[PDB]
Amino acid sequence: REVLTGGHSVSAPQENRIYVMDSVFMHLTESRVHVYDYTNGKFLGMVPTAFNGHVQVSNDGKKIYTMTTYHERITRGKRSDVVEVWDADKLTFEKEISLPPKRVQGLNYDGLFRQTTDGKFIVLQNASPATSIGIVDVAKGDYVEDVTAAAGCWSVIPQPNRPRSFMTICGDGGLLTINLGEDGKVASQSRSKQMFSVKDDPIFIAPALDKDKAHFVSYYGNVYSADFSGDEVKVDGPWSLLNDEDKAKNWVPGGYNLVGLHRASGRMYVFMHPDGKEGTHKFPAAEIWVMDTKTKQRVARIPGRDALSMTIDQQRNLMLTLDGGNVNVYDISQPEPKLLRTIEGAAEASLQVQFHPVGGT
Amino acid sequence: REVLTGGHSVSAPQENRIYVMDSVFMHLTESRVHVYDYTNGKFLGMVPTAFNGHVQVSNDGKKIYTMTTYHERITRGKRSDVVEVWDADKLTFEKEISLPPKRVQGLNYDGLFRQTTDGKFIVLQNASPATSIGIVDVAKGDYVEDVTAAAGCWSVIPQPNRPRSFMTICGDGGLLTINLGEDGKVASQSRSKQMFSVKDDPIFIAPALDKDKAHFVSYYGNVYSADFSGDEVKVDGPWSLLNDEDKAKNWVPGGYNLVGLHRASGRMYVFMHPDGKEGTHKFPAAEIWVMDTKTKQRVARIPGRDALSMTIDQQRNLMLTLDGGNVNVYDISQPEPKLLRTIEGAAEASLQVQFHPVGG
Amino acid sequence: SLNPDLANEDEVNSCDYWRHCAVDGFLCSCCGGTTTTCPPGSTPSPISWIGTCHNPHDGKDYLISYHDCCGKTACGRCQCNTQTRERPGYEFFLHNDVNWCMANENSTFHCTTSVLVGL
Amino acid sequence: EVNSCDYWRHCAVDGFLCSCCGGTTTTCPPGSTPSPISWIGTCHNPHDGKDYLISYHDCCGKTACGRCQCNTQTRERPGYEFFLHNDVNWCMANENSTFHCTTSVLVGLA
Ligand SMILES: *NC(=O)Cc1c[nH]c2ccccc12
Ligand SMILES: *NC(=O)Cc1c[nH]c2ccccc12
Repeated sequence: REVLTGGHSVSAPQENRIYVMDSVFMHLTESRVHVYDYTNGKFLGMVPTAFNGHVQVSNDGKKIYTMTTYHERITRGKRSDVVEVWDADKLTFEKEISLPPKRVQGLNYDGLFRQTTDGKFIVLQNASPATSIGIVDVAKGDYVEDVTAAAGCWSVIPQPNRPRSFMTICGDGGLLTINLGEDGKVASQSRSKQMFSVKDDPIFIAPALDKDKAHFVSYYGNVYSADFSGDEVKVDGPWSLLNDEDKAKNWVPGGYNLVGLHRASGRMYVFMHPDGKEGTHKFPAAEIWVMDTKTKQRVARIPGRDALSMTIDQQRNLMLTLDGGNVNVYDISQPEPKLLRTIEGAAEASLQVQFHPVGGT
Repeated sequence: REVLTGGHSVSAPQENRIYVMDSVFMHLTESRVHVYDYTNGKFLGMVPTAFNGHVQVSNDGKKIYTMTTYHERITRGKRSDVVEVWDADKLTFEKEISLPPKRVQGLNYDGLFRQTTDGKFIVLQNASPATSIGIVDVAKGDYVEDVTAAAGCWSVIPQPNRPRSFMTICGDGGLLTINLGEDGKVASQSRSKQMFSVKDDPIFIAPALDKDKAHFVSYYGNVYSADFSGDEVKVDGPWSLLNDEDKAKNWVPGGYNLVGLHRASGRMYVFMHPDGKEGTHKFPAAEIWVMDTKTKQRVARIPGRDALSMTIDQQRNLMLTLDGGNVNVYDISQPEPKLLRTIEGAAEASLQVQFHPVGG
Repeated sequence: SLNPDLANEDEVNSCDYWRHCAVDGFLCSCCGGTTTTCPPGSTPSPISWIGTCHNPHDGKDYLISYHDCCGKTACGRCQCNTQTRERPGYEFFLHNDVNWCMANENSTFHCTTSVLVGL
Repeated sequence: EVNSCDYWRHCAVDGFLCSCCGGTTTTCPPGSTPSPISWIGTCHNPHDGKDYLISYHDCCGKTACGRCQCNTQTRERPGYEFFLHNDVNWCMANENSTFHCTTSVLVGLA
């Protein structure tokens, strides 16, 4: 009467999909991506990603890129660091791209595995432990070469106003900007003035990213900016997230992918907690604060639901938050976010959720 | 000042060690063996076993053997089924032995991965899905024989009174006995008469193993035996584990590695539950029953603690039980088991625990 | 009774659904597939354990093939361990404590289901 | 005491304590391999009131220990001050980079 068949595509359309990167830290060699429908909490499929996988979706929405490490015998044998290209709709493996055996192994901050605005190059963090940035040419299926200029820096912030430019945060407290040629090699670079004091006011690496500028929050609740609208980056800050009452209660930010920006309104979203002190920078959110980056005023505060990471969708005006296991879906079309639902048990140990891209040209 | 060092041996004597095979079914590609000290519940170390690993300790207590499956890219690429030899004290990998790509992938019943009494040969179950038994020469590090005579049979019961003999349960309800030569190739074989009715009274594969015979329990609570004191196995049964009262509440056996024999006393240990009916053969134990196999009568019963699998240490008079996550340690020196301790969170999903061999 | 795709998903995704009577594993219908379709990127097994289950909705007995979907890591959802008429490995095709992905190109176990063969 | 995340030496551990994994604060469990590199912390000793440099070497080449998970962050900083950072695998340069557990090696007075 019936026959079990494969070859099927994901049941829900792309615009319903989100990707929860489950590190499965307790069994980190079997990390995976869980694909969910955010409109109803339905589990749609998954992509296996071996040891401490990282993931992103191609800007054009057609493919899922993963980055992982294999060994011939898992805990022994030769190492293979790879990027893999998977079909988004069929959730099937297509191509492996070999990397040098130094891709970053670590928690899933967005900035460790990114791509150029034009989608032609994947841009990833290496640590051997010496740091450099890796460039992969997606079309060719090749690793280009190490961006050695980035030694002593960390993470990738693409510039959405340029086709193949990105920045990284360096140990001098400034930003290094890299502009790639059509072959994925470094064509030019520049270094900003010092944005923040590494010793006195360290920033979280997660950017609140606009089309031509990026904002960063600090361990002490200050905000810094890198404006890349002109030929070289202009830096500024601090301004404080905190009013007098806030300061009196020692409110500070905490989390991993802990900020987001809604570009059309300029609202910045930040996970915050009271009783801040040395060691609290990764504490779950007591609250989410919504700041107007133009007026430098807070415009809303809502319960944080112990969230640790978030992501923003500009095309649907949404924020997702994530506490390690459960994903909260918020409507952010008005200053006060509205909670639509929570997807329970999306992951065992995820610090990163991302939307399937819609539009964005 | 301090320096981090490696190369250390397990901190407790062999005689204290137990091996909890964690399938980690929720993440079955990262299965592993957890090593504990049964005397105090201390975690001593572990051996990684990739996808659905199986494990045993060498009879001489020197080495740990694992059986597992790798692929070049885990979920794609070329398959490698292997046996691995590990040092028992350093918990380090020593040798890989290539197997044909048909080693049994399934839950951890003892009988799927065993060894000859003399320890010179590893004897393992294959399924392609056609079944056969594979023989690995430990010294040579080679797969040396493939017992197609065993097609349609399942699991390996070693004969403790011979150096290189074992039995398997076949689709006719009898036993095939294989005697290996000193080269690991089949030296001879024999087939018993039918022991049990496959359709009418199926047995659990787990033996309650004596030096010269093995007992088996059935889905309906009967007991069968295979006596190998001679060259030809003599079979008998059934007798019933149940008296009339027992039958009134439909007590039957249930679990996985569900029975055990204390050889010095002939006491047989069996996990049991009430309200038995079709489909309850893997239910957790409501009770453990202690049966005198000489008189064919129960002598004691105790709470089962939801246990599913057990193992016995003969020389210290110990029984371990395991409910999937926790290990209970019982003193069985007297007919009524005494609960000594429970080791909580010994595994996420384990159906098999084994003691370090001490008997040489 | 015979057409899970027309049923409430809560019903088909339950280990007590009548056709799942010898399932040991994660139901594929909870894993982005349906009762008769592997989740995207996982491959049906060409072999399976089999058995019959009673349908109390129409009072008839049906032959079921418990095929797996394979080549992806464990789905983890809707784990069942039901055992009606299940028998040990000496009646191998009735046995559910083995990986029925075992002869696939990649034998990693993803999820299991219950395919309706006939009366 | 040493198997508790609040033990003073463990002030920047993000991982599983090796002392709960068949090892000790300064020995890897059997069959796991020390990392030659590590993040470092400065931790306060509540007994003598002095601050001490701790080197958070990992033990590597076996799958996750899964016991005594800690995530303490005293003086921890992001990857732009890389050797103070603990959200990366300090097994990353080992022959086999699989992460097993984290140690808390006392170097000396800050
Ligand atoms: N029905 C299945 O194939 C699922 C299953 C049940 N037991 C095991 C053991 C190993 C692999 C897959 C398994
Ligand atoms: N640093 C450690 O000892 C453990 C740890 C914490 N986070 C990660 C991520 C990847 C690998 C190891 C990790």
